[PDB]
Amino acid sequence: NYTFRCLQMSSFANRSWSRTDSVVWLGDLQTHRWSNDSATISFTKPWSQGKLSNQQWEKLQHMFQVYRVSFTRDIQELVKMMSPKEDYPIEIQLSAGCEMYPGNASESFLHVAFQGKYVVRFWGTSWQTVPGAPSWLDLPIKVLNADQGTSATVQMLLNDTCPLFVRGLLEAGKSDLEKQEKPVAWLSSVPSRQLVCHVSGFYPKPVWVMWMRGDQEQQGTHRGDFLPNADETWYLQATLDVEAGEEAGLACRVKHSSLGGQDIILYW
Amino acid sequence: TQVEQSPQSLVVRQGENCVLQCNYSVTPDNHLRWFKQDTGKGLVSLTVLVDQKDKTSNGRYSATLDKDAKHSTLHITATLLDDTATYICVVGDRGSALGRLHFGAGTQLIVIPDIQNPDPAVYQLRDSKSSDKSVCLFTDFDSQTNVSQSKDSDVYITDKCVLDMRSMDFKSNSAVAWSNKSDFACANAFNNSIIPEDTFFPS
Amino acid sequence: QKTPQIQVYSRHPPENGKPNILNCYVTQFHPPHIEIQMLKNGKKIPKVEMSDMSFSKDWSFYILAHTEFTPTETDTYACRVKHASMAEPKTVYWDR
Amino acid sequence: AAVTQSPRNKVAVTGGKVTLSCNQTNNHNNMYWYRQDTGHGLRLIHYSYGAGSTEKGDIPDGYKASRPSQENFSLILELATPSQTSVYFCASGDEGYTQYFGPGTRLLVLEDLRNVTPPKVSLFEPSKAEISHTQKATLVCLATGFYPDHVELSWWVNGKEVHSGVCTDPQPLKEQPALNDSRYSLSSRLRVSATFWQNPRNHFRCQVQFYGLSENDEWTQDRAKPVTQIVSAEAWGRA
Ligand SMILES: CCCCCCCCCCCCCCCCCCCCCCCCCC(=O)N[C@@H](CN[C@H]1C[C@H](O)[C@@H](O)[C@H](O)[C@H]1O)[C@H](O)[C@H](O)CCCCCCCCCCCCCC
Ligand SMILES: *[C@@H]1O[C@H](CO[C@H]2O[C@@H](C)[C@@H](O)[C@@H](O)[C@@H]2O)[C@@H](O[C@@H]2O[C@H](CO)[C@@H](O[C@@H]3O[C@H](CO)[C@@H](O)[C@H](O)[C@@H]3O)[C@H](O)[C@H]2NC(C)=O)[C@H](O)[C@H]1NC(C)=O
Ligand SMILES: *[C@@H]1O[C@H](CO)[C@@H](O[C@@H]2O[C@H](CO)[C@@H](O)[C@H](O)[C@H]2NC(C)=O)[C@H](O)[C@H]1NC(C)=O
Ligand SMILES: *[C@@H]1O[C@H](CO)[C@@H](O)[C@H](O)[C@H]1NC(C)=O
Repeated sequence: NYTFRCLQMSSFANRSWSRTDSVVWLGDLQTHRWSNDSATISFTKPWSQGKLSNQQWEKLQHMFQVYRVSFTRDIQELVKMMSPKEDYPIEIQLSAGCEMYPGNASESFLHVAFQGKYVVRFWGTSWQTVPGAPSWLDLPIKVLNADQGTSATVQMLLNDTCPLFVRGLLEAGKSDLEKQEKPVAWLSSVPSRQLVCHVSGFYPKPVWVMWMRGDQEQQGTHRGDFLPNADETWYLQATLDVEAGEEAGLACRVKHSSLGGQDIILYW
Repeated sequence: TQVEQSPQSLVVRQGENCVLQCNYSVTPDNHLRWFKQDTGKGLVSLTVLVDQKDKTSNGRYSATLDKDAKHSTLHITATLLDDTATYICVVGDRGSALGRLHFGAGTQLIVIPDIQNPDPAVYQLRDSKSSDKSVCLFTDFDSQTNVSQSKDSDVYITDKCVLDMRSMDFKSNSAVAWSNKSDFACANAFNNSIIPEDTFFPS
Repeated sequence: QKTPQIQVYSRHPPENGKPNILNCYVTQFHPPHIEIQMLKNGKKIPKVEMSDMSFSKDWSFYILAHTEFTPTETDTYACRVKHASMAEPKTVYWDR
Repeated sequence: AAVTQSPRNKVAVTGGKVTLSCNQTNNHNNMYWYRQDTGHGLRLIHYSYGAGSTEKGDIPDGYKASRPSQENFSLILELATPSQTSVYFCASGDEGYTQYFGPGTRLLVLEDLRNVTPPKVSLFEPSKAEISHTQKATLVCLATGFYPDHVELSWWVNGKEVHSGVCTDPQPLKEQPALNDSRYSLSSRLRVSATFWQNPRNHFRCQVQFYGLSENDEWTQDRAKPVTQIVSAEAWGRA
């Protein structure tokens, strides 16, 4: 049950200067990378090519190679078309890919954001605006939908290519996706006193962290956000508010899939 | 240039077939279009090729497109006189108004008309208002007859010209000669010209 | 425009005199143009590695900066960020 | 989807203001200006995505565009140069890739208008020898002594234009090749059946549309002002 994401970010500072960078995620692991400086798409995993042959990848990369150059000049022309309604700087983001389900089931998406706000999607056989989008976008939508060749290609990428590519990507990447990295915990106290239980280096993301006195769970436990490490593991800290002098007897218990029933209990 | 055409110039007889090449480096290539342009006239669209490997036809015109080879040919079957025109290749880089059109310099086609019954003659024609002023008309000569320029600077000779009486299915070549001089005759108007040995001079 | 959120944390349990990796996680910012510095005692660290910039489902940008460091009782580590949304650069100091 | 251009032909002087316009009633948002030169395909100068919008093309230098309305798109030459001698095509289109082209505009920019002269048109009546030998009658029109070579010769029978049996010299003829500013000559032929020419009710006319000076262009010579005009020669049929 994984989500495949192609994240494109494009910045247009003025009429001339323009930049487009992309990253590809399968779940929470990066598979591809495409810097503006690079003519080619880079693999960040050994298995990023999936079950595609070299001829299949070259043909697919070339399509995107043409797209980046085309998209860049397209936007610039669309700005000219709407002037002076819209102007630089312009930020355009694309979130494309497909969500995988048990068996041969999937659902594909292609979402477009303009100035940090979701406005356009490809749905069915055409581009369309979503609820909340400005009306001026109806002309760009009308212009993009005129391009039958693009429409047929995008349909093929969403309906056929994405599901097939990721389905083969899960086979070649089974080893990395199902890896089990053990968490390591440590404790600290910050005056305000607040006890902090740091948990770092665990994979996958699902983890259970709670402050406890013996067999009693403490209700005041506040989990932070999941923070990433450089080595593609996760970091999380849980805070508990206590009166000074009541630290004794408290312990942090950590449950994770890698430990295998051997929960880390850290006493203060 | 991103769009190149071959051949540059082309001379062909009536009824003959010809093929015109168009090679390009335009990226990307959405569609390819062939125009016909008569000498100093508009751009008449003949056909549009849109598919990876496409084939189109329009009466006596037929065309192909290979987008892997970035190459297109335009075939003209059984050439007629009216085919005498420049033929232009055009590539559009988008499937919409966002596209830029990339034009070829063109291929110039000249079709030589078939003269059914040659009857070469030199006639004298007179001005409707002035009796004294006159012109000489060399007409009804076959295709392979060259009309040379005048040896005298005061005498003027026009180049070959073929007209079509479409009501009668009749075509004939023609050339006009005149001079500012008083003592000027039509019999001596085409001395410095390789004219047929059976030319008619009226008595 | 959206102001960035900065979180400074270590990869391994911090102890004096032992080599480690320090992380700076910058999130929730727009536009994507950012300047991230990792400082030791106020001075810039030259070998600072940067992950590729990505964004979440809410379209907000995020980026991970990390560098090798050895914590001591005396040294001060921080993460400095310049963004268009802020008039001043925001500096967040590391606390164990 | 029709697109008209005005003017269709213009003779201009260096430094003069030239306005080339094109009209389109198709409700198309987008309009485009091209120029055509020998040894080149059409090249984009300026284009528009709607009223008030003007965008630089590939070769915008020396040109200004104007889109006052959806219908009209003008190419303006504020300071004309001889290098702007070309055939100018206007085009329009909606969201689709198709661009619908106008008929074209011939522009000639001269250094001086001192030599501009309208033609003298003469019509020459068919030879009686031709009539009795071929059963056909050829009329010959002759335009002489004009400069520059921007002329449109047309044949008219009974107030209506005829194209059948008509051929005109591909290029005009230099009257004095030795001179750089030589005046031009041009011939044309209309061939009809003898029985058609023998009709005293058929009115034959050759007209030459000469393009020269405008009413705004100043003239400091003793001779008549060589303005854009029609010069014609005429004859009736006869037994
Ligand atoms: C979807 C995922 C599939 C999985 C693939 C697995 C590979 C993994 C590697 C991925 C790394 C690549 C980075 C990923 C980035 C995400 C890309 C998303 C996909 C986009 C589709 C590209 C294919 C189209 C063909 C494509 O390249 N189309 C271009 C060029 N079209 C040409 C060439 C084509 O071969 C031909 O036919 C067409 O007929 C012809 O017109 C268009 O010019 C598009 O209009 C380009 C822009 C399309 C995006 C529009 C978004 C809407 C924005 C509107 C905002 C309004 C602006 C306000 C002013
Ligand atoms: C690709 O699949 C879509 C189905 O929806 C997908 O949309 C993509 C973007 C992605 O999110 C994916 O997960 C979705 O499953 C097909 O779109 C449908 O196309 C059909 C036929 O062209 C449309 O049917 C229409 O029905 C009406 C009423 O009966 C008729 O009058 C019309 O003529 C037409 O047949 C239908 O509207 C589309 N469905 C949706 C939900 O919009 C698409 O055809 C397919 N493309 C390819 C190449 O396989
Ligand atoms: C992002 O990449 C594009 C394409 O590689 C760069 O645009 C090119 O810039 C060079 C040098 O300025 C030009 O010679 C090319 O004409 C451009 N390529 C295309 C396809 O148009 C662009 O400069 C890059 N952006 C940044 C910020 O470096
Ligand atoms: C466009 O933006 C870039 C980066 O912001 C800037 O350096 C450049 O000066 C701008 N270009 C122009 C033509 O002003």
